[PDB]
Amino acid sequence: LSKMSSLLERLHAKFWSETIKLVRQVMEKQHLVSCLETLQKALKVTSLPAMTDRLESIARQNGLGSHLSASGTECYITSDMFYVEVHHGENPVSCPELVQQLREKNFDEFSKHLKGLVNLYNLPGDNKLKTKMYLALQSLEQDLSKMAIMYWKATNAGPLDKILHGSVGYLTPRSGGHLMNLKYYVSPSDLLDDIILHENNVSRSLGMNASVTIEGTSAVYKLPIAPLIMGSHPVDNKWTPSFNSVDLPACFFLKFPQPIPVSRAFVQKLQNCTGIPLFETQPTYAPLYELITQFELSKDPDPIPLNHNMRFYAALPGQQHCYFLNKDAPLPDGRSLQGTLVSKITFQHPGRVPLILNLIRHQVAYNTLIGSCVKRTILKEDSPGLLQFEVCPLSESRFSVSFQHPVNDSLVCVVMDVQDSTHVSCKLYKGLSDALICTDDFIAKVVQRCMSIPVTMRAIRRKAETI
Amino acid sequence: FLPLVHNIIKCMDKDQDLNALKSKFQEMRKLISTMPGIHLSPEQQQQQLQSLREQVRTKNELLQKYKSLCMFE
Amino acid sequence: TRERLLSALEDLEVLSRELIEMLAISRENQVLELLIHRDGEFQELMKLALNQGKIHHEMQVLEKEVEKRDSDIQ
Repeated sequence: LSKMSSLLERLHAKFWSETIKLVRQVMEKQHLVSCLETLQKALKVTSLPAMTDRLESIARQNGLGSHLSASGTECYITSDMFYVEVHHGENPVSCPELVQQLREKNFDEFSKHLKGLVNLYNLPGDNKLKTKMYLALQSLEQDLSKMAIMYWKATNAGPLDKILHGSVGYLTPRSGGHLMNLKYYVSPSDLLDDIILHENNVSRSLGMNASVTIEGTSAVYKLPIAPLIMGSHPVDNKWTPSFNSVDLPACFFLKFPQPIPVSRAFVQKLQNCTGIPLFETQPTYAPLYELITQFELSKDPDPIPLNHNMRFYAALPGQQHCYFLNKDAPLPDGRSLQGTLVSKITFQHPGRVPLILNLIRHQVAYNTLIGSCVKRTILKEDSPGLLQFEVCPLSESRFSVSFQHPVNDSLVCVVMDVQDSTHVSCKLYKGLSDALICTDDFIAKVVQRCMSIPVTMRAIRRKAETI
Repeated sequence: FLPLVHNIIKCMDKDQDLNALKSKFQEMRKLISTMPGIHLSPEQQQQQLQSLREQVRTKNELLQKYKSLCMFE
Repeated sequence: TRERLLSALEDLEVLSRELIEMLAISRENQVLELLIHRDGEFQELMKLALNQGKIHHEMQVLEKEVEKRDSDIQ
């Protein structure tokens, strides 16, 4: 509405050379102009000075020292990184990705890449220890590359065994802003989109990743600057004793983009595996049912909460399922399956990563199996069908679903126990006056091929109805 | 017009009236090029075109029916 | 176009002078977008005048046969 007022003021003032003379007189004797330039940067006419201004503005937001030597060749200079486009060493590698964003109008991703390179050095070091700290980092990616090389030497199978059931995970080595990431899981539901071929040209977001890198920590730790792996077993990896090494105030961290709901016993077996406490302070433990529901409701964004009230609805082509998670179920230990959320993992030497990632894989498999019942679909108060299902845990990595007999009147319980990342065993409990329903091996194969409770229930219902 | 903003702010950062001279030059091109401007509006210009299409086509079948009629026995 | 282009091209000129003066006094933000809002529309309007330029050639040729036809029937 200020346009009319501006027009009126302009009309009042419209009733120049004098302004130029006054400015010249001032000239002869801050951030606002930069803000105007960076606001005009988005629509800049494509030309070499325009891209120079765009890059200098990008450096201004990123804090990089904006220094230019020519119109086409520019240098990014900071404490310890130096990149030229047409420190403590030369350019790492002329990766084609950064050229790919630079040659096109993809400067936002270029800015994020620059921020990532800067964030690689968010360390509190004194520019010498920091230097050494990044040198150690190299040693770590060499060690994980050797781990992957050894596992490739173990068997010449596909990357599926590399990701799902194997030491550490699939490698994407660091290049530019993308850190070195490790693939450990893909769900069968996520595997098939709308049958996806898993050739070497796999995307980075196809599933979930597990990055490993260094952040400063409050404690001082002994870390190897030199590569730790020099000798390789035929099929194993052995880590040589450290100390070169020195007490560097940092730690190696494995970063997860999103938190995973993990049980308490997983936490203590994690400190059993590693020894470094995950949480600085004791957090509040809650049953992981609400945690998993909030986690896997985020895979399908919606600003409006569903108001599920622990009564979850599932839509199938022939069946409609009403689910009751039945939280706070009475376990033999006297408590429920308490759980928390994990986002960061701490470790000391590269010999800890395989067991940690195996336990993470097992927990993710169990969580996905439990959360397959979790759906946003609503088919409310439908009188036909609407089978009632109740989930009740029994022990760690164990649970059971109890439901009415599909044909008879007694109850029937099916108990699931997860053995490994892709190993799940199944048992059946039925009354004395009943008929044959299914076999345990069939249920185990269905779980191993789909990893979803509603699909398993559908298969059992169909096989029992066919009899 | 954005390049005008770019080079005037570059000149202000480094060090004129030629910018306003070429802006008035853009004005004289737009005054020359507003003869071909949409004076009669978008709907009328397009409709006029279809009206002339109807006129021309009707002239065509009347003339061809006059030439094609066979009065003689 | 005719009326809108002059209305816009005279807007651009008047607005630009004020911005220079505003820069000059220092050595608002609602008007900086307002220039950009006017900036993003005359470039669309610039090709509108060019599009009708090819249009002008089309209208004149049609009359040619209209007049000769009129003489032919007269």
